[PDB]
Amino acid sequence: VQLVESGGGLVQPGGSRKLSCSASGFAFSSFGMHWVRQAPEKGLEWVAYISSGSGTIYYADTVKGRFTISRDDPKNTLFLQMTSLRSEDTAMYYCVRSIYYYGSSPFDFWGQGTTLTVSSDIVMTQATSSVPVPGESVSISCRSSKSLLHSNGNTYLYWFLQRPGQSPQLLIYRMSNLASGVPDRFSGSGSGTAFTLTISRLEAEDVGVYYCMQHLEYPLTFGAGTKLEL
Amino acid sequence: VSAEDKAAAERSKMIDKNLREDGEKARRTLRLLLLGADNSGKSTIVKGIFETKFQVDKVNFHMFDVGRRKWIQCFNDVTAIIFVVDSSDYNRLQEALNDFKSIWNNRWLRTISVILFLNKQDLLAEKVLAGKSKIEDYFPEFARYTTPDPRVTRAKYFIRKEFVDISTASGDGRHICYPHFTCAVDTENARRIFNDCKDIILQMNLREYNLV
Amino acid sequence: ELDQLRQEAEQLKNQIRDARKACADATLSQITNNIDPVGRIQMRTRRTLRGHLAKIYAMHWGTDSRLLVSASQDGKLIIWDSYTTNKVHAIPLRSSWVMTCAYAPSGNYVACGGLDNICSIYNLKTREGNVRVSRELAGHTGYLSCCRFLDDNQIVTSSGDTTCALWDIETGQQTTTFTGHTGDVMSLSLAPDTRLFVSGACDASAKLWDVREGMCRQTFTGHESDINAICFFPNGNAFATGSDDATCRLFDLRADQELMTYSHDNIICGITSVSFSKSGRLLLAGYDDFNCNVWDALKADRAGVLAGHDNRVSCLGVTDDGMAVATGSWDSFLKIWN
Amino acid sequence: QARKLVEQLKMEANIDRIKVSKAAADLMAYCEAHAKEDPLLTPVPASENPF
Amino acid sequence: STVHTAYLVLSSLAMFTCLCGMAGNSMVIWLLPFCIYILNLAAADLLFLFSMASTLSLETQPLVNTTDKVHELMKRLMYFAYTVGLSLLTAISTQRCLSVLFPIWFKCHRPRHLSAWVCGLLWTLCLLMNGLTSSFCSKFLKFNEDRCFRVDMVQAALIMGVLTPVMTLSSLTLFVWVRRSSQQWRRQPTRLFVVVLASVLVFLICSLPLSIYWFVLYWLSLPPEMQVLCFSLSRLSSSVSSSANPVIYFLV
Ligand SMILES: COc1ccc(C2(C(=O)N3CCC(Nc4nc5ccccc5c(=O)[nH]4)CC3)CC2)cc1
Repeated sequence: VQLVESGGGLVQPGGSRKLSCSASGFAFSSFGMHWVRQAPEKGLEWVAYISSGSGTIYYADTVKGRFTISRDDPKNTLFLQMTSLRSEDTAMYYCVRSIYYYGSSPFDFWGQGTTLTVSSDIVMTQATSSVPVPGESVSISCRSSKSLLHSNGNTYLYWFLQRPGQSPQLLIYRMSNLASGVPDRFSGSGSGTAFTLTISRLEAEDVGVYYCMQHLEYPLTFGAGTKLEL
Repeated sequence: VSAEDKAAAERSKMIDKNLREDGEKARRTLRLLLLGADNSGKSTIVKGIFETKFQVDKVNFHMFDVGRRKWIQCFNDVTAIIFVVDSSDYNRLQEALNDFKSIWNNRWLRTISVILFLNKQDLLAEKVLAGKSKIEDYFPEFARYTTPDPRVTRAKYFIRKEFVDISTASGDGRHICYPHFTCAVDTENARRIFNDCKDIILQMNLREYNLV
Repeated sequence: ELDQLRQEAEQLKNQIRDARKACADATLSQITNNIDPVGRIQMRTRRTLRGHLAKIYAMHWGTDSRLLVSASQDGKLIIWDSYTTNKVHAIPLRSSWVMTCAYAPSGNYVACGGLDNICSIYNLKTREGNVRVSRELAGHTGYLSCCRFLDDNQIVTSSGDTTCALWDIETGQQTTTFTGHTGDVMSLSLAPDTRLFVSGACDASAKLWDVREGMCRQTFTGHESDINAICFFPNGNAFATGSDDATCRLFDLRADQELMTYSHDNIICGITSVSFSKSGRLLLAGYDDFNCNVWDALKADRAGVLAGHDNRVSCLGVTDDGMAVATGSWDSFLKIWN
Repeated sequence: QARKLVEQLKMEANIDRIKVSKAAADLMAYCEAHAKEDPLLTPVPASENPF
Repeated sequence: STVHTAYLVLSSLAMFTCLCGMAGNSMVIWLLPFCIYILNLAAADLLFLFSMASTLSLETQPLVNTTDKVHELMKRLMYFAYTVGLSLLTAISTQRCLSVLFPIWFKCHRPRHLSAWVCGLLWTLCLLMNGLTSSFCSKFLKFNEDRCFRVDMVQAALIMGVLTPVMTLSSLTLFVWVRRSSQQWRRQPTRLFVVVLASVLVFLICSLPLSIYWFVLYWLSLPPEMQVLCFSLSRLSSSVSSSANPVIYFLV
């Protein structure tokens, strides 16, 4: 599976760029695809969502009106047409695949992004910004403004790892379920408005910045991030 | 409903659309079952399952033969059954009559018509003309049969009469039998199926309106 | 000669009949006489699931009692979310002549088969977001009538070649072949412990097999005609069989003969599906006359009727938690009753 | 051809059998023990029913 | 005088037949391709029969301003439902004709919702035409002599020059084709012949006389002692039509 994002570079404010993510290795037409950006030294922010079949498109309140997302299913490309580019749009633009059915694992593959340099809402609060901790067990907490537990019994918390110089990786979906390929050392628990991701036997190649997301309702809001440094 | 639930609903709607499209495509074709024990020439009428596709007058046809008392329930919705019989052999003709009687009186084929192909009539012509073998030795009631070469006609009409008398006895009019006489070098064997199928579909259409 | 062997067979059959009768002292209808009848059960269609465009032939519940898979002659498997009517997958089959449908206990695989004489195992939880064929199991001579997963690597299939098989999916080979049935094996029920499985064939007999040994432990013979459905009692020490005789029969494995027959003169149609309740007290049976009947398994009394289909009920399953019954018919619809 | 049949019949003639009364009582005891955990027999309240 | 006796007699008969037909049509609606047409014709027949019966019952009294306005509205709904039912009968006849003449097309390449599309189109066109005529011709509304005549003749041309010939021709064509094609299969479907002739005779003898009356009033000066009789007989005949449509179309 491979999502290779293109575009990117320097644009004066007021310009316009089109980012393209080329999908290879998987059935692109069956996947709803997200654009998630990250400021130069800050956290993750959600931009736009296009569903399979292009039926439903959602935009963030920061980029509504001046951003446009489209997909070209035969050519396996996802597009983001950016207009009226501002100085707050300088970021790395990640492309994320998501499929939604009973038991799915959305936000499971993140493409290596492209850098653009232009010169109500649930508030996820991961207060612990940096904790020092190998071979031990450490826990990370995320708090939500409202309860993420839907009446359908599903509580929508997602945990991500962004290792240095690498696209973020899904660890837990719906605060209990481990993603495929994620070692069983991680686990997640909690109730509405209070969550935790405990990792037992912390190892090398398993330290980075951990994020929490709500998929309870749009716009999707990430957490500030918790950095684990040895 | 949650965002995940809404997206699941959208996936379900797309699955419904694709299902409906494929179902319409399947509706544009007609499904036939090819039956016949052996030494009958099933493989050479239209010159686990072997499927033969053909079309006549821009109407798609789709024929299956296997290679029956239990899997015949699967074909309760086919347009017609194509029972092929070797009319040249008389040792195996009563077996063919019992086989046809089993098919006709099956509780699942109570609405399925049969296109009957009394095959290999050139070999029948040779056998009747040469006179080495006699029907009366196998069917006693043939010495007392007169048609309603003359003798070869009497033979073939008699055989078709046995099959149509099996058909007529217990049909009750919900399905009929179309007997055709065929050789192994005949090309007009898809038009026969097509005409019989138009009549079958006319019956089904006139039966959706509770008229026939 | 052959006459001596046939005479020994007749003597042994009479010895079996003598042993079975020496163990028969009180009928189940006679020990169960003094317990309270369950009364009428009122089950109503809670979900009806549109989407199939041909006759539904088989369905299997998942272990979670929420996802189920249905096979139809339109050549598509559909996995349903029963709590929401949604369709999770739509698997297009290479052969539209499908007669069996198995959902693996883990949930990663589904299986189907039919007149193609092949069992196809399908990979649900892959990357790439599509369901692709994992393994095409060939080797049966006749059509596949049933298949049940033992684990993610073992599946037991019954065929119309008068034979059952035990398959290793990774190697794709017949690990154990079960012979002994004269007629087409139509059904198959795995024991709760998965060490034994029972078979029903067109020879009007049922046979109890050992998966580990490949041997027929017992043969249960009381039906006047072919057996279309079969199912263990949840205890695992009994099973029920449905026939074209318009009758269900309950057979014990330890007493080694029939216990109770479920028939009424008002119904003259064959039985196409059989399943049990969680406690085993109810016996859900589907019929050719387009409605299912619930039987007090211990009293041979009709406790209810499930009449909602306008064609014959071809399949019937009860959830592992016993919440719902799902019935599919030839009218392209299947329904969930609670 | 027939030696297989007589061998199977011999393997089936020598099997331990319990009386029908014991089997019936065992099935009845199973049905009585789990009668409280069987939704289709004694319906659960509307809150519990997911359909 | 004498003629009022016939007026009362036929009014009572029309009311009774309209009650029976309203009950039957409601039953047809409750019990529910061809099904869409049957349900739509049942709904239009219910509207027409209710309007007709309660218009008679309203006529049982002298004219009152609100009462006369309700009389007018129900008269317009009556004529509107009449036109819809006639168009739908023509649609059913054409459908049967296509299923006979083009069997494989009907089974394979016919759009699944063509019945819905055609029924909606019939309702819409009938509403447009009937409402236009109601606007141009009513006494409690925007009456206009020349334009009302134009719209009346337009609707007359529609009915008696498309919808009647099409039904008669489709039924006769189905008759002749099934007769041609039944000379081989021995069941010899006399039921089909009976149903076709019954449907066409009911149409031409029970439904059409109302259009015939509205043609005759314009183009043949009639004395009053026969005009009320003509209209009330056409009333009874159309009631018989809208009450016999269920037993003729649904029950068989
Ligand atoms: C043969 O031509 C047909 C044309 C139309 C129909 C129908 C119709 O919708 N009508 C007739 C009744 C009414 N016409 C009418 N004319 C008047 C003339 C002078 C003064 C007042 C009036 C008035 O108040 N009304 C409305 C239109 C379908 C029944 C039937 C046959």
